[PDB]
Amino acid sequence: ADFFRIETEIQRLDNPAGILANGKKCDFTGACDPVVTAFLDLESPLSPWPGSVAASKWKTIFEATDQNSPTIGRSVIRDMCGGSASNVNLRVLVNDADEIGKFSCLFQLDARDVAMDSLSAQWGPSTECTAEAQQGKIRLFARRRAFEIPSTSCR
Ligand SMILES: [Mn+2]
Ligand SMILES: [Mn+2]
Repeated sequence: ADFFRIETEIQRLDNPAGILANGKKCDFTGACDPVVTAFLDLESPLSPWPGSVAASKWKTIFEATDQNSPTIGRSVIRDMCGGSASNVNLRVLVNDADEIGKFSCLFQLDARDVAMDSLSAQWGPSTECTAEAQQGKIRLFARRRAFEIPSTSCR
């Protein structure tokens, strides 16, 4: 499988205390205003956060006002073209619209994981991402799928 697509879904953020990574409240009369930026790290997945590419260069995928624990439902897509990758890491930053949490959902990419095609690429299990701070207090969940694509479709 020398040409394949990785899609990772940031499923949901849970912040019952409505706090920041520094542990104070996002909003003292309201809830967090979470802004989600993310990036699927193929080149330095086993390195410390942020990995290969700096957070400030990531695309904004989800936004919300006064929802500590929003459902997200949004994908980050990456393609491995012309060779093999053994894992990938969905690096996520969450800010209060100010750091809520830096997360890392590392994902194996063994042969098991990359389906022969898109229709046969079932989502894998929901996985909790690793946070820099507030482990278990501010949680982020995400799942992966991967499937072979034709080379002319690989970005
Ligand atoms: Mn797709
Ligand atoms: Mn707010």
